[PDB]
Amino acid sequence: ETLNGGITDMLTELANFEKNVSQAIHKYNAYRKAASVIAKYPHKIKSGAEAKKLPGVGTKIAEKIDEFLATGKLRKLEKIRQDDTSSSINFLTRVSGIGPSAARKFVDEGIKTLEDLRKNEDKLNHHQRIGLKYFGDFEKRIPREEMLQMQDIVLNEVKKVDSEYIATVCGSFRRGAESSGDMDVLLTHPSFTSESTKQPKLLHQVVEQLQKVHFITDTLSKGETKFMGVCQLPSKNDEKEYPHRRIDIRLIPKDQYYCGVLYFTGSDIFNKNMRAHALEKGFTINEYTIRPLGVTGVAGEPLPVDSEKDIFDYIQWKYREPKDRSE
DNA sequence: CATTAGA
DNA sequence: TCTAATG
Ligand SMILES: [K+]
Ligand SMILES: [K+]
Repeated sequence: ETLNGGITDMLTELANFEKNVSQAIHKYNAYRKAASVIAKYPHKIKSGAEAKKLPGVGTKIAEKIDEFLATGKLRKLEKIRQDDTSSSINFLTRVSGIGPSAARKFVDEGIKTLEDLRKNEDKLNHHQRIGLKYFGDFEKRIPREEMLQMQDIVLNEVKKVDSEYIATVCGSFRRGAESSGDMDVLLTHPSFTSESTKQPKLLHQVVEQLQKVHFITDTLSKGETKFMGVCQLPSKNDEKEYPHRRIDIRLIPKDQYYCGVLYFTGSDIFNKNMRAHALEKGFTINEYTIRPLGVTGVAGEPLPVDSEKDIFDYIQWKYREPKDRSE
């Protein structure tokens, strides 16, 4: 957590690089298990050699550990950090809709900057255009105070359209968080669950609503179960318009809401942890259900859930307000 | 780890 | 169809 710190950081620096700038999925995957394993290790690595005894720790990496231990740096890292191409790649990547694969390509064509991409809007797809369009706004955090204004609007139309809907804004928003990165609305309806052959409209009606009143302003991608957009709070009585915000709405079979909600509410740890416990408690939990364990090794058979409680009850735990689902 | 775009 | 990009 801090004793193996630099080593793990150096290493991830390294991994991240192969994966992006290079297409070394392997080396990339290499640096990762290593950083992983050096990370668990309970002692101060004092040398490659010592490290080296670890699993995943080969000669390539150990060598790296010595240099880093030896001097407070590493050339390779110094070199990559300098590297205009790689730099270029790292940056393009901040554009929404630009993964590495596109970053490389663009670079190749020589589009290394924001300005570049503008001049070349034509080489970009809708998602990418939008992302470009909102590069600043997308990068900016969402203050809760705003999160409260968006949530408010959202539940309102949802309800106007059909009173049968159930919506929930998940994420750190749900867990307290002073600000968030984007809004995640989990949607469902009684008339749609596991079997009941869809109702693509169910997603549609809603988006259409939000659009109709100018809450939604663009669509990144819209499918029958997952819509991915951009929204904006009504710019007041002037002098202050709101930043463009990413939103995602997703339909869910009512018979799997709460686990979904559960899950998506996080946190990553509270989850893993509550999850590990259902194992003892004789269960299995995942983004959609909760099944009882069967001695033979594994088992099936989804228990029925009507609320975040049911899941709790089942693993015979203390109901945890989202607020403190921190871990 | 599953859903969407796009070519 | 595959492959990229999100989350
Ligand atoms: K080893
Ligand atoms: K990106």
